[PDB]
Amino acid sequence: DFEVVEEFTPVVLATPIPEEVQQAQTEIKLFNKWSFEEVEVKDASLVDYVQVRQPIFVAHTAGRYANKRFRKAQCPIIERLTNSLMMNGRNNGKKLKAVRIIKHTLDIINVLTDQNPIQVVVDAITNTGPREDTTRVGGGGAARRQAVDVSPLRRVNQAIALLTIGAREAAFRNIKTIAETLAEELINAAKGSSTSYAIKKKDELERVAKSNR
Amino acid sequence: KSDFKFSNLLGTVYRQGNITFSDDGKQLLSPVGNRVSVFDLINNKSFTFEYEHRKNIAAIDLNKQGTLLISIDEDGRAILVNFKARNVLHHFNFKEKCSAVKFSPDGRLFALASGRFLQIWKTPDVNKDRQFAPFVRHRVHAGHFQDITSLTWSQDSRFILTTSKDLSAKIWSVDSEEKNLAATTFNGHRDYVMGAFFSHDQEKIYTVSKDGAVFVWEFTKRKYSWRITKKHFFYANQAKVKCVTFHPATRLLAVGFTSGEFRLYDLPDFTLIQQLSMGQNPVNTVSVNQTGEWLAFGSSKLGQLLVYEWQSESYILKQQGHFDSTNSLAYSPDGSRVVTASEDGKIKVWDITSGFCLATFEEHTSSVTAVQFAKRGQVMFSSSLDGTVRAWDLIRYRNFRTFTGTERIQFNCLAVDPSGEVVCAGSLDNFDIHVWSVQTGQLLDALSGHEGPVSCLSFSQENSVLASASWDKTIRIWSIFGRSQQVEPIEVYSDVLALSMRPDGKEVAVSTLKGQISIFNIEDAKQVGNIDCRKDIISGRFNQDRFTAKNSERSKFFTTIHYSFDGMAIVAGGNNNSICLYDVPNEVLLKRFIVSRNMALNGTLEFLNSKMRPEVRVTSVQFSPTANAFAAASTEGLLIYSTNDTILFDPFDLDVDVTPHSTVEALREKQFLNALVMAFRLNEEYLINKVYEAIPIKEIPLVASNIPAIYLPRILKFIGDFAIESQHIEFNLIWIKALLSASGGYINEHKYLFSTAMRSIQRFIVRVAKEVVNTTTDNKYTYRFLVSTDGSM
Amino acid sequence: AVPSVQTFGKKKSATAVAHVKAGKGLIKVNGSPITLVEPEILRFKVYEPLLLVGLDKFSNIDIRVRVTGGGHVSQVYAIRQAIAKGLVAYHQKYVDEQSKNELKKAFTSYDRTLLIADSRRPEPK
Amino acid sequence: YKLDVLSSVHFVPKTPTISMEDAQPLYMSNASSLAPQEI
Amino acid sequence: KNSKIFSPFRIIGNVSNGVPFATGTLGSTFYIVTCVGKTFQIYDANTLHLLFVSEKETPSSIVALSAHFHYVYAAYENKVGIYKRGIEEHLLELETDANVEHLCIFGDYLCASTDDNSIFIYKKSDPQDKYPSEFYTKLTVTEIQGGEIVSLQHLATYLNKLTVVTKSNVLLFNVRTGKLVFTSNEFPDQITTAEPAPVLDIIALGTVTGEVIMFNMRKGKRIRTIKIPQSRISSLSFRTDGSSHLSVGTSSGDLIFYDLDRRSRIHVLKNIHRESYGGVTQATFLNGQPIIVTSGGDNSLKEYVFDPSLSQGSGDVVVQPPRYLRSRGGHSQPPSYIAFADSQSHFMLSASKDRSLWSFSLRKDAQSQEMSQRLHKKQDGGRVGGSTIKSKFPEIVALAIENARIGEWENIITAHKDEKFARTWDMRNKRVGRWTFDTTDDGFVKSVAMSQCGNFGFIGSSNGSITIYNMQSGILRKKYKLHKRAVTGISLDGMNRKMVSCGLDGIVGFYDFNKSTLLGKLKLDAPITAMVYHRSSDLFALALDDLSIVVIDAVTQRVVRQLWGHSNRITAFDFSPEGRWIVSASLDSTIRTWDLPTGGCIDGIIVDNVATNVKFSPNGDLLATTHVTGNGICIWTNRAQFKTVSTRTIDELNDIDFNTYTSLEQIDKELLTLSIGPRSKMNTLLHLDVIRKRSSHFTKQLREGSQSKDYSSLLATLINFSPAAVDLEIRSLNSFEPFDEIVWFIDALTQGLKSNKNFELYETFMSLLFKAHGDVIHANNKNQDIASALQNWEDVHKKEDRLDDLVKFCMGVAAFVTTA
RNA sequence: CAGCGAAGGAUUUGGUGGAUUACUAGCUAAUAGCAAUCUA
Repeated sequence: DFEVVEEFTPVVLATPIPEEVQQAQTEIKLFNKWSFEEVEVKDASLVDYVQVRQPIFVAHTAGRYANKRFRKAQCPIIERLTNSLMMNGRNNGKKLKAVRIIKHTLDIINVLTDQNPIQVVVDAITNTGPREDTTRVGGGGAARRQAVDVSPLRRVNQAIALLTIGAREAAFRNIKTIAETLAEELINAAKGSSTSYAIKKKDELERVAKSNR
Repeated sequence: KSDFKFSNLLGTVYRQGNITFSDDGKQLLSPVGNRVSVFDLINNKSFTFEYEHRKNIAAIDLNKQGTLLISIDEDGRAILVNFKARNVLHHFNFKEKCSAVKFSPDGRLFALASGRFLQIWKTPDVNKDRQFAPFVRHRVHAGHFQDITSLTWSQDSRFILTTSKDLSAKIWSVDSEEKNLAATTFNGHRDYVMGAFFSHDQEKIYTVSKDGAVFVWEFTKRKYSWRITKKHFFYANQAKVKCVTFHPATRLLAVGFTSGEFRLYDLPDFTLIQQLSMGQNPVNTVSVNQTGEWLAFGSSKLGQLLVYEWQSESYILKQQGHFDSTNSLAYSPDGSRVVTASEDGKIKVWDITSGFCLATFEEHTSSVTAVQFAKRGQVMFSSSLDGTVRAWDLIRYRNFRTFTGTERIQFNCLAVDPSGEVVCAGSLDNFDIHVWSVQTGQLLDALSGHEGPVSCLSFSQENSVLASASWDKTIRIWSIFGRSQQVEPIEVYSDVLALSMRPDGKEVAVSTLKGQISIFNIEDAKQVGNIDCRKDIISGRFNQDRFTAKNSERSKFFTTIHYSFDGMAIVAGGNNNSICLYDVPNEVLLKRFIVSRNMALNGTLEFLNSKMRPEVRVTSVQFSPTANAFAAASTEGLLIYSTNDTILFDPFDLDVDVTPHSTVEALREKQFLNALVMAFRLNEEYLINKVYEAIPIKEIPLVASNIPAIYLPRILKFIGDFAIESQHIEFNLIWIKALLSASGGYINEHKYLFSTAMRSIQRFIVRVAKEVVNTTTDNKYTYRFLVSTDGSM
Repeated sequence: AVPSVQTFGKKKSATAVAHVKAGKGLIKVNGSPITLVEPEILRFKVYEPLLLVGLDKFSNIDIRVRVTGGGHVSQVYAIRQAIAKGLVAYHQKYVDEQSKNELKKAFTSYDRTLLIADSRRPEPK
Repeated sequence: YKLDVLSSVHFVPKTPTISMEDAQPLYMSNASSLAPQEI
Repeated sequence: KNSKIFSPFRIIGNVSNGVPFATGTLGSTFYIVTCVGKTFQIYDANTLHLLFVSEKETPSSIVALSAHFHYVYAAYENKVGIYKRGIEEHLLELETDANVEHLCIFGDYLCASTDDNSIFIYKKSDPQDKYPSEFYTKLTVTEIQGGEIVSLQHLATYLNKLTVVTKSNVLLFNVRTGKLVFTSNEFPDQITTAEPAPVLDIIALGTVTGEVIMFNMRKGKRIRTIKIPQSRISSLSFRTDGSSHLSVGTSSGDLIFYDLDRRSRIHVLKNIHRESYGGVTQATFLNGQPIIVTSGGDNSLKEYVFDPSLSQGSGDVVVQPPRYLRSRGGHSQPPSYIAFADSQSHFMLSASKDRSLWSFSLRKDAQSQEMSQRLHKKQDGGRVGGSTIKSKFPEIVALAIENARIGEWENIITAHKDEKFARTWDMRNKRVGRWTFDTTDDGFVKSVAMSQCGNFGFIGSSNGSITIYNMQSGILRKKYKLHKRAVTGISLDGMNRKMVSCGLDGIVGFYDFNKSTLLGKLKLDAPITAMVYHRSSDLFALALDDLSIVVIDAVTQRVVRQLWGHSNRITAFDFSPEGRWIVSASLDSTIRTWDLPTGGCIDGIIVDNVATNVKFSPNGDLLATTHVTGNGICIWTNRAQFKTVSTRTIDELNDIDFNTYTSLEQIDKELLTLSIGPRSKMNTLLHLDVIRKRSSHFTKQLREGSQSKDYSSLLATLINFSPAAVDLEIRSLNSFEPFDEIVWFIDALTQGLKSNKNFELYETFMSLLFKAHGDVIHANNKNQDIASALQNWEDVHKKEDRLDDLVKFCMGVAAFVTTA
């Protein structure tokens, strides 16, 4: 048929480079394990806000996303998960610890549910983000709520927030750690099991909006 | 797309040399620097010849059949051009500085004054093919002792009368048998003999000199041997004669002096018909119409060109250009005219078709740096080095607004709002951007944050975000409107000169001093892609400098860039004699244009002959908003490069059964839509015009509704470039109405495809059709008044 | 005597000088190989100038990087910047300009902070 | 003129009835180009 | 066959062909007139500049040419032409059918020897005119008197005599009395050349064995003899600047110099010209000068100079050898490949079978220069191979020049005969480059190309594999393997985006270039021999093996034309620069032009030599062809650059044949239509008072139209004359007692704008009427005739709001569609 | 050392010739003469 030759000598270097590292020059995988192609966002209106189309090697892109309004809609969603994981007074700044426990939770997500953990966390985002909410229409403070819709950036924000703080309180004083509780949370949120803090909170917010619609 | 050819040369109506008229004196041929411009003064249009001398041209003549031109430059490199085909026939090097060239009245011979030899050659045919040596020498006469200043043929092409710096004038017969009729020489002048003419009957000879004497010579007895019968004197004391001509049929002697004053006399009685002044600079050229009714004068210092009818004391045109001093240009929002901001302190509004200046504006007391249109051709803003931005109504021609700062700085670039509330301007000594309201006059803001001189400003045309870019290697994006006061700085590799902005406001292309054109996404401030342009730049070698053109760092970067209106291309120019255009998806050079081959300019030759001058540079480039062209403000003038669809067979998915024969069979069999799409797949202008005129009015809307969407910009841009000059006004408006009604949603959702084809259509509706509708409306209302009211006493 | 090229990579206070010259293909950071650059979770941040363009660009040149200052993550960002713009400058000066701006296009499509840092800050609102 | 011609890079060049008024604006055949408010 | 597109212009690159040239002397300068086939060329001997080329090609080859002061005498098939400044002044027909093959000119006499050993004497009419013109007598050298006439000369101070040098004898004729004065003794070997010495009554004879005789033509003896063993002597010349040297010229290409005073041999220039092309054919000293001009049959003309002697006292015995001075030259073998170097049509690259790449100038023949083959240094520092005895590269099959990056790096990429790598060249330096691109499959290079970015060169091998190298750094970038038989054509887009390859297995492959994919593959019905890509219109043409030319576009990958008609193998073809025509040339001795819009053959030329190369200029100026015989490049100019040619097919709607459409005057009588004229005439008419402030037949035709009720001639005169005339005719219209001329004008305008033509002018004529004397119409309002004339004018004029709401719709909807 | 490597290789330099603008011939007292000479 037709084939292109574009290297003309088997490439060998003087510094020995590991075989999986030099295998990573044909496709960029997260932590050299998890592929970014065939990772779709199975809910439209959240594609163009959960970003999985520039593959990365680690969740530590030091780029600047907090100086325009919707610029954090194209931080990769693994890194948005990581950044939301490193928040409380105890664990502020510790992005390498957050990256390391994201690596551990994607390994154990894959070893429990034998599928792509990036696809699992993307399904967890698109199942967790609430599609309706209530504002408090004031009237000076008349305690009545009015149901509003909710924009997709707010849905991705509140999805990552619900998932991460659900993993924290689920790891609060049990035997499991943050990596294992976050793995359980992301798996249950991906399949949508109503056993997770995150989609129970989504179902409560959507049900209250349905109530005082 | 990329197949631009040199169309026109706006600005610079005259540089150096002699003006010529046609025989039927409708066009005048004017030597601009090394081109030749031809202005048709009745059919209001103009063109410039494509060919190019290597030095400034000094002599022009075309024969009275109108069929071929010969142009000689200032060291004798003649070029013979076919005047109708507009293609050069021969290049012939006479070896020294030729003062004049003239064709005979019977067209078949020409003579020229090369040094102190009068040499007569005989004219090659226009019908013959090009030979290796088409000119066949008739003779070369040497009787003068110093250089010959002028020729004059007799009415019959039988004698020739030449005038020299040597203080005589001589008459030579063309053929050898009449050598005894013409052997005399005419002495008696104190200075250079500037002209020598016959009378209508070839009995009197008038010889005009530089000091101001005109001698009448007659064949009388005091035997009969050419006495001098009367000497008349001009008595212009300080000034002296710079150019002489004589219309022998109307007995009209026209004389221009070195003081701008020209006088015109009725010669054998020497009565001053008129005396008036061009200006203060000397009158370098006088030329006269064949009927003697128009006089074209050229002054070479300010580059000005009059043609003036002396019966009705009135100037047919007054047109002064700008050599070497032109800082900016801007197309009108329909591509009908170009506004030029020039270094002597003035704005000039040049029509493009007729190559002349309509209005000029002198209220800046220093070099105007930028012009920019706004409010859809109603207002025009300019900023200069005298510290002022100011606004110009192009209806009442009034400077109605003047914006200054508080710091006494000089402004180098500006940018207006789309919704023209705010003007904005940046300097090269202040690091701030000055933001003025246009409605009130006040200084609305001073944006600060650059740490280097703000080289360029541009407002995004759609979302109205300001982009400035400065020599601190930084492009910066300011959200001014609505509570933001938001600043986004994008750093770049080197210091920026000429930012430019996409028509949809999505991206911004900056030119850097490295030599590159980088293209950035505005909203997500990351680089989309760059062109590396410093190796397809023609940087010539100057005469004064002692470093090669390869190692020079003078001009290997672009100081002005501009987007195309579909957003897909960038034209670019700088202080070099190449202008380059690229397509920004592929980042590849489409075409590079050599803007000058004049060796009288400086940076033209890369390699200098091993045996200050005005350098060549382009200061502003812009694309045309209506028709597929660009203007470049070089030192020679406003170079206008445009494609045309008459040449270049470039089909669009034709197959073997798609043929002009097939198209006229489908037209004769009246499948009108099939004939129209066959002509579109041919992409042949005559075939599209033939089918377009053959479709009847009964089924314009069926065809226009069934046109496929890929042939929509072709039929729209065809209708535009056809309907500007075509007479079928109701036919073209029926087609426009049918196309806009049938497919005017596709246009609205594909704006930037039909962004230059729709601007060309409303260049037809408001500029010929609305003028006609205004005339018929005024006639209707004057009728209703003149018959409906009471005229009694 | 050898064709060599020196570039600089900077983040906050780390700074890395990279010398690139023609050789056999060895990439050495602070004397040790590139496969020893700790904190070992950002070793792929160091690797991505190699994996973005292929190791066949590095098969004929040897790089050495000297990194001072900074902290762990500022040093890996200085290393990757120095390696990237050193490869670009070597292919500019001693290989062809087409591979030069292909490398610039690949690095700029990944992130232009491999080639241009974000340097002077803050903003006084 | 003379101080800014030597303080520059690029080159800078330098009774009868009428001086023909070669430089003149306002003309696309405009006569009453005043504003209606101006009138 | 005469053509109708291209007309012959010149045949460039030719300097000599081995006819012995003539020297001539105007004043104290010298010119050198050399024959190139059927034209001669005059050169300025102080600088070897081409002054003149003869104006017309002679009907056969020029075979003997001489030159007195201003005039050049060129003898071809039967007749002698007398030429001044190239332009022929006279033509002397001889009364024989024998071919004239020698001539001399002395006095009033021109003497021309034919090949039947007859001599024709021609005389001036009166000794003041310029050239011998009238017939005088005929002389005959019969077999008793001498052999074949081998030279014809006049040695000086011989009052109207002629030295005739036959092959064995030397005769001396008196050409006024027609007599044979003196016949010498025989010579024991056949003499080939003769030259008169500057010694009085001495001629010098050169034999076919190796000896120069110095015959004394008055004593009848021989003075001396010079022996050069085994060398046939082809030239003799004498030095005339106080140094008695002789220069003999030997048909093995040698120029030997003798001192006659001290009988020694000064020097030998060996291999001064090629023996295979004739050796040194004419060598002559410019007289009084130490410079000698040689010329050979290998298309070369050289000058050699003697420097002054290096010993300051002896001099005459220490003679410094002759050194080389200027020379002109061209190809010695017919060229094999042709390209244009630039878009200006100034230089053209040209490769020949004598293994040289020349760069010939179309503007000035002094600028023609041989591209040098002096190799660079190796990049690493190793040794380069090859023979020590340096020879030229194998003869060039193909080449591709793309001067986008010119002067920057290597610019030309060329492919040689039966060798597996393609060299590069630099046109700026005019020399070879540093890179030779290999094919990497042990196959010969069958095609080359290079992109118009100038970065990439493409090699197409005979084992079907395209390799893409970088022109700057010389290394393999990519390698496509689609074909299995030889790849004969590679080209690429003008945007470096899609490449197109064609092999002689008859598949055209379409590849994306940035991505390395293939876009498609199209199987034709014959092996493809040659591709030409027209790059602006994206249409490439293939010369198939079934003797058709398949024109196929690269965008949609279809065969869009197929041109039939050639009878043998298509040697070459090329697109017009506008891409409208394609000119091909084939081994049936023909050149055809095809209008690929209409798909037919516009013109055909039967040319006697087979044209092996055809190239257009990159402007539409010139066609350059290259034929099988002839060392030069034939140059044609397209007459369709000055006129327009009909695209109507030859063998063995005139507006659509001339590609025009004169737009018809009005499309329908119910359609408004402006004037055929300038648009500004309406505005000039409406405001010509303020414009100028800022700066009868009519009455008779109006009356006659009022009689006949048909104002067509009136309106024709109105649309004809000028705005001052229009205002001056409308302003004088008898507005006083009965008002006839006003109402005749009004219903004339009614009849006018009933016809829907020129209607903006009829509208301004009504506006000018109301402006000039609408006050009298308002005065005698309710007058019956003028009120009825205005009534029917309004009756026709009220149907003009069609234009109003038509432009209202177009303006409103165009604004809405553009903005929102 | 390996490698490259055809009766040698590298570096430096002086001189001359040709291009560095697009080729209609020299001289003079120039409608022609001269160019061997303008002068009786």
